[PDB]
Amino acid sequence: PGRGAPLAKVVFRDPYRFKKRTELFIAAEGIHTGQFVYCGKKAQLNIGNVLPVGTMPEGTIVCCLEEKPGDRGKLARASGNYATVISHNPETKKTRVKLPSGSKKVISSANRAVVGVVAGGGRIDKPILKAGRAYHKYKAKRNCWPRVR
Amino acid sequence: PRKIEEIKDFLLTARRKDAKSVKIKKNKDNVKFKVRCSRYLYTLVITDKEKAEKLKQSLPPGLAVKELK
Amino acid sequence: VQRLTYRRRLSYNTASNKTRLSRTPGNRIVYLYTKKVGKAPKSACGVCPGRLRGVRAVRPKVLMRLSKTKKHVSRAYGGSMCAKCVRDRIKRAFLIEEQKIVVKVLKAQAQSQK
Amino acid sequence: SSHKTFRIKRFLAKKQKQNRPIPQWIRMKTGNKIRYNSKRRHWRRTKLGL
Amino acid sequence: VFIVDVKANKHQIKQAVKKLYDIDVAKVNTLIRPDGEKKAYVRLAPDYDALDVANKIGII
Amino acid sequence: AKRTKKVGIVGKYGTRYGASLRKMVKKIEISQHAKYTCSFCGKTKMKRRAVGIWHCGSCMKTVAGGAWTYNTTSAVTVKSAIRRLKELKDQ
RNA sequence: AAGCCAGAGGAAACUCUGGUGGAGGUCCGUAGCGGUCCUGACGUGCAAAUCGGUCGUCCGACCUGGGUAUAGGGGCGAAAG
RNA sequence: AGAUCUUGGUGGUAGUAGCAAAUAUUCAAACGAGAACUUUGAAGGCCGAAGUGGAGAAGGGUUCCAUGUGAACAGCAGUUGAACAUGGGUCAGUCGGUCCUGAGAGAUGGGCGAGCGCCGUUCCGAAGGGACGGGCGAUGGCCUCCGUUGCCCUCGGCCGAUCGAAAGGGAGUCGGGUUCAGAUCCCCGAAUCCGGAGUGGCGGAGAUGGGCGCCGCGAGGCGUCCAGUGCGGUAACGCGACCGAUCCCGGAGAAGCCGGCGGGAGCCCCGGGGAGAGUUCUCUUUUCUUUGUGAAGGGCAGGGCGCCCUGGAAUGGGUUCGCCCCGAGAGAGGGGCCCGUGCCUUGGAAAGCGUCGCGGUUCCGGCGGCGUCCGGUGAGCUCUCGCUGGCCCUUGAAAAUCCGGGGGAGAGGGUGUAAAUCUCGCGCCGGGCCGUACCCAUAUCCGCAGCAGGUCUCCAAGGUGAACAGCCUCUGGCAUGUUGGAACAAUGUAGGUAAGGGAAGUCGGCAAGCCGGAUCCGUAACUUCGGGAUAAGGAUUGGCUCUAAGGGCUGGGUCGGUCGCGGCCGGCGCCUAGCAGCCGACUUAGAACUGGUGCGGACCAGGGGAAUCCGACUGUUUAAUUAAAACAAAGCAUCGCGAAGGCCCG
Ligand SMILES: [Mg+2]
Ligand SMILES: [Mg+2]
Ligand SMILES: [Mg+2]
Ligand SMILES: [Mg+2]
Ligand SMILES: [Mg+2]
Ligand SMILES: [Mg+2]
Ligand SMILES: [Mg+2]
Ligand SMILES: [Mg+2]
Ligand SMILES: [Mg+2]
Ligand SMILES: [Mg+2]
Ligand SMILES: [Mg+2]
Ligand SMILES: [Mg+2]
Ligand SMILES: [Mg+2]
Ligand SMILES: [Mg+2]
Ligand SMILES: [Mg+2]
Ligand SMILES: [Mg+2]
Ligand SMILES: [Mg+2]
Ligand SMILES: [Mg+2]
Ligand SMILES: [Mg+2]
Ligand SMILES: [Mg+2]
Ligand SMILES: [Mg+2]
Ligand SMILES: [Mg+2]
Ligand SMILES: [Mg+2]
Ligand SMILES: [Mg+2]
Ligand SMILES: [Mg+2]
Ligand SMILES: [Mg+2]
Ligand SMILES: [Mg+2]
Ligand SMILES: [Mg+2]
Ligand SMILES: [Mg+2]
Ligand SMILES: [Mg+2]
Ligand SMILES: [Mg+2]
Ligand SMILES: [Mg+2]
Ligand SMILES: [Mg+2]
Ligand SMILES: [Mg+2]
Ligand SMILES: [Mg+2]
Ligand SMILES: [Mg+2]
Ligand SMILES: [Mg+2]
Ligand SMILES: [Mg+2]
Ligand SMILES: [Mg+2]
Ligand SMILES: [Mg+2]
Ligand SMILES: [Mg+2]
Ligand SMILES: [Mg+2]
Ligand SMILES: [Mg+2]
Ligand SMILES: [Mg+2]
Ligand SMILES: [Zn+2]
Ligand SMILES: [Zn+2]
Repeated sequence: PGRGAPLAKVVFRDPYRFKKRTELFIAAEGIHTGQFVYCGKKAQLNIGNVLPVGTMPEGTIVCCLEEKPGDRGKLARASGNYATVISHNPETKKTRVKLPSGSKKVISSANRAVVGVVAGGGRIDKPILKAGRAYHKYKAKRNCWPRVR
Repeated sequence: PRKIEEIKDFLLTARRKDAKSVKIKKNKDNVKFKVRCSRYLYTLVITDKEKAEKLKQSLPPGLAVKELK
Repeated sequence: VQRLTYRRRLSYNTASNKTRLSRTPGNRIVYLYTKKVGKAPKSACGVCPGRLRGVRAVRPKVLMRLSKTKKHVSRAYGGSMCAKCVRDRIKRAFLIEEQKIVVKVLKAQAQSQK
Repeated sequence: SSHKTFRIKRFLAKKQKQNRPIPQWIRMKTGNKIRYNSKRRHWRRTKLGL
Repeated sequence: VFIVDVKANKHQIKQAVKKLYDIDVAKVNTLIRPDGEKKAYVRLAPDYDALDVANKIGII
Repeated sequence: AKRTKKVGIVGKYGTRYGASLRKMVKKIEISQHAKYTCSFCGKTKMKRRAVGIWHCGSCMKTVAGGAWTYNTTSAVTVKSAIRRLKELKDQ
């Protein structure tokens, strides 16, 4: 609720104790239930896989890009959005990407990201057509909608 | 309440230790024996009058045989 | 008609204030406060939407006073998973483990060369 | 209401007990100067504090 | 029927009645009166008559 | 018979909101409420559950797709681009 | 309204007819909510804002109880200080 | 003597205004000093099930209920009272609170702060005080032996105290009787949940069978060896249990709104059979009332299934009101499971009720007779269960709590009338604390009050009718809303009517009036093609007597060729254009007859058209003079910001 992008409930195996870990990814457009996704350095180019941008080709596009190495996804998360890998350089471990706004940004080559666009398509294409549908849309987000000039 | 189908399994519930009393009710077409145990009230229904006559005299001693009429 | 009243102090038509009409031996209509409708368990596969068979559908705390047989089925994963998806997992476990034997032999005939 | 706490009910009990007239024999005491119970409270005329 | 201390529960009321009247009681009910005094309905055992117990208590 | 001449599905909106806004939302509502064929089981039972979520009633397979269409033309060219970059990544 | 069934006219392109269906910040209109006009009643009132008729809306930005949160140059305001 | 002076008292006004919102009272009697108002009876009326009825939540706090008083109060009165006085009244394991979390509140650590303190709620903490497992021992003691106890080994994150709902979640109580006032709480009777059991309370299960040496005519026994933590069905799954920890997985709790169908109940309706009343001037086999079976078990209908087996379908078929379904297994045949609130049964008739009587015990859960029966209906109303859809840039709680499965660490006996163990049947004990009366409103609450205001819900009969509309009625309730009597002046408030004219009135058709329901016709400009539209305009409408049309159930046999006036197999036959009998809803159409042309006869119930301005629309707004053209709105456009950030609090 309050988001255009659907969420994927991925289940991994905990590598240290007998347990099942449940992650909440942002669904990339194309992934389905009962599908394996692979996260790591050795994961290969497939939609939904979470692999570092430093091991990607120079034209691939990503879904949930990290702003910093180590944290979790922070960029291109809203529905239909993506970043693009522009260039790397093996020296100084840097990678330049193109954000959804068109800004070019330099991030570390260890930053992880899902592969593909994020599901939710062109949600903004449909006219709302109704004050009531704008009321319901913002009732799920916050108290900001009826704007007095 | 529990219903008892045949005769001999009513006899040992009648002679059970927690059996407080036995009540004999006569109707137009059957006779009902009701032993009041601790949890349930076991009712055994006999349509034959002479069968109920024999069962009435076959009850264990030391138990109430109160008749309802 | 003879009209009825609530027998408890909850006067609102909430989900726990559900009643049904009953005729007493005294020939009057009264409310009988019903229990909630129980649900059979879903399947642990989380795929097929039907609920399990052979298991009584009651409220969760009723299951404490039920017999063991009434709460499960005589099968592996009985009472927790459907029969259909148990057959699939039995086949899946066998066939993938056979595939492991396939690739182990396949690399074993690969390592015949330096 | 019908639903009350113990503290509220205990409070209403005291206010009930002290809402009674003075005994007749009080007026015969020497140096009495008390005519009636001036702290009487009717449930409709004035309401309780709580 | 007794007027009892407001802090006395059913266990204490039953035990008190049992010892100082030498009777056996079956069950005890309890309400608090609108004046604040607790009142106990103490049902005696079937082999104890409430009428002649109340006689020797002195409330005939 | 043919009950309307041109409004189609947006006849439910009456005269409101303007002709071009009803026309713009007409093609979106047709695709959003349409039943697509499932690519996993072949049955035409894949219908939208929420925005971006598509679900097949037969095989109970849920997929992440577009807001109104099952898959956007953006993601279709993306999946093809990733495949070409993968086959370029190896040799 | 969409969806669906049947029939008819067409060389195709396609078009037409009768049903079915039950959409909608849809219409008439109760309860509810509101408060247009009579500038009616009353105006030392029933009432420190009420009453009568007539009215607006009545599946939705709907009405409403209780529980919470926001406190004075602060709050909150589909905005009238 | 003044200060619209302060406090207190008193006049004229003035026996004046007034005691006029919601139709209404009347007769007789009783008590009593006293009756328009009390009570009883009889009439006439109202509320008319969206109540003036029956019950609750909040709030009140004794107003509840008996008896008495007649001072003051109840704006008249009162013999009455929600007044006054004296007493009495609220009984729980299973109705709530209590328990859980929700939005949120809030300590501790830490940080800040002159300081009371306040920031923060996992953040900057050495935040687990628990555990069957085992070892070291104490032998504590019915020292056989298993229970205590200290330390150690091993395992253990809800990762955060705590509070937060008498409408959310949350195990399990119902039937009858009873009081002046309490009852799902008391009594009677039927159950049921949770917790406990060390000596193990009884059973049953586990679990008690084979092989061989012999004995014994055999049947039946002795010794050894070997198993035995249940069994059945192809399957869905079933059976009365069915060893098992740490750990893991899952389920239930746990889910929006709207639509259309179907099942069940309660109510309503119809035809009879009883019992009791009502009418009888005449008719009326008539009119009215009444005509039960709780929970909890067992069995069976019935509803549902996205469950199984056989088999393999196009000349595609199955099927719904709609849909929809099928080589990923249709149709068909046979099964399995769930729910079972329905019926029968134990409860159960002994109770209850209706009647007709007999006793008395100031005032009996008295006693007795008879009955408590058979059917038919439905787009009917209300609940409830189920199926299937639609809508969302809206996806419609959480946690206590309970359960199933995976795994197999372990445990238990050496063939004993056996062990460990048991979610199986029965038996034993306990369930503490607080609330519980009453009002719940034109008189028990707030509004200074018995104030036309305000204040959250549940149940919901007949007629008419589209209807929870309006109008009338039944069950239930009441006395006209803080007075009565007599008149019927003006002026008024509220309601009507009005000849001829028809807005000439007025700032202005303000107000009032016209229209109005349904059926059949017929509908313009303009238009964003959806609308305009009930456009505009016209006809009909009663009563009575018919006639058509629209259904559902059964049975459709050619025969003794024999005997299980009847049945198995069949020489023996062609309803196959379908009939024959029975049963029952409304609804539509057509016609005749008929009335002083009157007929949506009350009630209900759009005046219409042609334009100009503004706002797109729906919505919102100054509670108490402005509902608008004002605000909002979707749409359009611009601006800032890549988090070391934008905007903002502090
Ligand atoms: Mg604006
Ligand atoms: Mg019944
Ligand atoms: Mg008051
Ligand atoms: Mg109590
Ligand atoms: Mg509307
Ligand atoms: Mg309207
Ligand atoms: Mg307003
Ligand atoms: Mg106004
Ligand atoms: Mg005025
Ligand atoms: Mg101004
Ligand atoms: Mg002076
Ligand atoms: Mg002077
Ligand atoms: Mg006067
Ligand atoms: Mg007057
Ligand atoms: Mg009336
Ligand atoms: Mg009422
Ligand atoms: Mg009274
Ligand atoms: Mg007076
Ligand atoms: Mg008093
Ligand atoms: Mg911890
Ligand atoms: Mg709490
Ligand atoms: Mg509750
Ligand atoms: Mg009462
Ligand atoms: Mg019965
Ligand atoms: Mg089939
Ligand atoms: Mg009887
Ligand atoms: Mg009460
Ligand atoms: Mg009044
Ligand atoms: Mg009032
Ligand atoms: Mg006040
Ligand atoms: Mg009326
Ligand atoms: Mg009047
Ligand atoms: Mg009067
Ligand atoms: Mg005239
Ligand atoms: Mg005229
Ligand atoms: Mg003029
Ligand atoms: Mg003039
Ligand atoms: Mg007018
Ligand atoms: Mg027009
Ligand atoms: Mg006619
Ligand atoms: Mg407007
Ligand atoms: Mg505009
Ligand atoms: Mg105003
Ligand atoms: Mg524009
Ligand atoms: Zn499954
Ligand atoms: Zn599919």
